[PDB]
Amino acid sequence: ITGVRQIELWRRDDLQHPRLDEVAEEVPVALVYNGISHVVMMASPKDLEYFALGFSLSEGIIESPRDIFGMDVVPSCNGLEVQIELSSRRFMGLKERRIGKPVQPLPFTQTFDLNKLDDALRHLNDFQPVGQLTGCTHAAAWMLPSGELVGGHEDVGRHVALDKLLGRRSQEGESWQQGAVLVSSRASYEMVQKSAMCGVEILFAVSAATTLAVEVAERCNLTLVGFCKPGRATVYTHPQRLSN
Amino acid sequence: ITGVRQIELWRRDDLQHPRLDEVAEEVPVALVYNGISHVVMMASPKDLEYFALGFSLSEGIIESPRDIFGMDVVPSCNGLEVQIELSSRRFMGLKERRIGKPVQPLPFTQTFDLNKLDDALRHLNDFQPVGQLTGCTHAAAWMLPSGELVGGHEDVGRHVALDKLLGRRSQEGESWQQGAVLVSSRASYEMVQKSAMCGVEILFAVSAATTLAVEVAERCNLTLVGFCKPGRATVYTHPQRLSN
Ligand SMILES: Nc1nc2c(ncn2[C@@H]2O[C@H](COP(=O)(O)OP(=O)(O)O)[C@@H](O)[C@H]2O)c(=O)[nH]1
Ligand SMILES: Nc1nc2c(ncn2[C@@H]2O[C@H](COP(=O)(O)OP(=O)(O)O)[C@@H](O)[C@H]2O)c(=O)[nH]1
Repeated sequence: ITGVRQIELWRRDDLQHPRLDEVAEEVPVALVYNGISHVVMMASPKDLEYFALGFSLSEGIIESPRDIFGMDVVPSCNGLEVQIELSSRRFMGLKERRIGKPVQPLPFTQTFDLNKLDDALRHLNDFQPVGQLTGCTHAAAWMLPSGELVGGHEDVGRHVALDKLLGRRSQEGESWQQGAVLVSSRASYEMVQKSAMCGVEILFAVSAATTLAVEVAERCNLTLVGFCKPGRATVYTHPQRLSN
Repeated sequence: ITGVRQIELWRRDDLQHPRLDEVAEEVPVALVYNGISHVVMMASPKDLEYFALGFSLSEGIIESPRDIFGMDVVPSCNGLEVQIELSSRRFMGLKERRIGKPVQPLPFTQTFDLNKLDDALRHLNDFQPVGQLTGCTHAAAWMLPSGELVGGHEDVGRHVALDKLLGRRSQEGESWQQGAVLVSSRASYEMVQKSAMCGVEILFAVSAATTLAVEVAERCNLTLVGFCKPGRATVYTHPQRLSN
């Protein structure tokens, strides 16, 4: 199963007999826009096309996925590269800025009944096969106003995991939209910045948030909920969008 | 209390009456070597001198803390900068490489009785005042062969937290050394790379590790233990150094 490796190790009790357990892969991945290596991110070695797409929108390197005319995932020395053919307009924009594109306040369009949230919380797992085996993954899911988790993606690192989902949803155009993002991690200012960039109005994080995170969500008109556990949830910003 | 902010929010049950809770600060900090901004890292707004030092050794920007002739922490727009005066030799080395210094296999010098570990596990908390209040911190502690936690530092992000401890220990010269590092997080390849750089032979991580992490620890002769919880611990590499 992709992302997982069977490794030899020792339990604290038996330093003389090695055992096997599954460990999660963490390959370095490089996003290469028109030959220029923009970033190397450690990632689970799957859903890289989605990651590449997601990351492009997230960081505001593109406005549309139509801004990309090619994507090939290639092996390298360290690990993997996603070779991305990019609009001259957007490439120059990236060269120039040398992310930081502007965020821009969100509209109020989305609603969410917090009663539908618990069920979604119990199903985040369904998108972490390696997390399940391994304990080393985070996931990011898209949840419709219904509460239904339409799809989701895991990763060794929470941001890459979010980027992948953002990429996913970027490709499910229309039928998705609406809804919210569910994330297994803590919510960091960059996570909310990315979400907002991609038109996400509500973000549910399973753990804590930072001062800066909530401050950013205020100026973005993004609705930030943290400590989302079955029976709990704490909203830091723009509660206007949620019901009981 | 530094690092903490009292913020207004809403519990899932009461979207009409705001309450207060403590949230953790996440200021952007820039490490500025001789006027050149090398990195911006999000961090808890304390122990920045230690962070700056730690990070320098970690990344191999310096060999000794004697390589630094000045450190001033200054406020800015985003947040904070640590202005670092650096050896011409080491500065040029950093300019040139434009981390990646060589790691170099560790010697076998350290031992640890896993029986002394549980107690240390119960005391990691003692180094997260904001973690305690907030749930948003990670910590990195130095544990002597004794099992005694001599000191420790928390942060919003695990790496910065480790860097801070590495900085700390870099300043406790001699009396520390020996021992091991205890970390509240998952162990990532960069965490082990940093530790090794600073002469740490044993690393205890409270959570999972990645394929790459353990692979790196093999070539570094670093002893990597993960899933360290009271009564548990799982060693991925060089068990030679530990007893039962
Ligand atoms: N393969 C494997 N998985 C583990 C082991 N120990 C724990 N896990 C899984 O990984 C997760 C550990 O995450 P942890 O650091 O304990 O955070 P926590 O789950 O919130 O306590 C757990 O949810 C377990 O399902 C282990 O020894 N091997
Ligand atoms: N200030 C504050 N702290 C919390 C709240 N909920 C949980 N915490 C603390 O933050 C931690 C939450 O981390 P969590 O994401 O649940 O990981 P876990 O502790 O392994 O389950 C807990 O250890 C709590 O001590 C809250 O609503 N407010």
